[PDB]
Amino acid sequence: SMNPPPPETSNPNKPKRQTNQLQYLLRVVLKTLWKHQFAWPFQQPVDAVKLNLPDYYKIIKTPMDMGTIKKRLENNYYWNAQECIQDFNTMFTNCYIYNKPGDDIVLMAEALEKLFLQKINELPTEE
Repeated sequence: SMNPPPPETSNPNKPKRQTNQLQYLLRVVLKTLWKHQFAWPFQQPVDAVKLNLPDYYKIIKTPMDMGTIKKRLENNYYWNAQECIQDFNTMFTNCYIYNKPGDDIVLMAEALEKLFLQKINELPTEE
């Protein structure tokens, strides 16, 4: 079965802001997770064809991944930090919902989520 259109990363109808929290989400949060040895399954939208997951998009209706988040941050898609934090949490939750609890990919998400939670705990105050 086919992949859906990816989540949007560009929309001139959507109002945008550049804020110090969003800057931190790129410079600290995304960068920390992206360079991790376990980042690779999360660096692009789930490719149900390549990965032979024909039911993935039957089950997962709000897909999200760090490639999309990276584009949203680099291309100033967000208004606030909570939108971006929600995207990360959607990505993790999708992984835990779709995959079996003993899968390596769940351990990988868990390790990335541990770092995410630490960095979000230190989210800078709004300027």
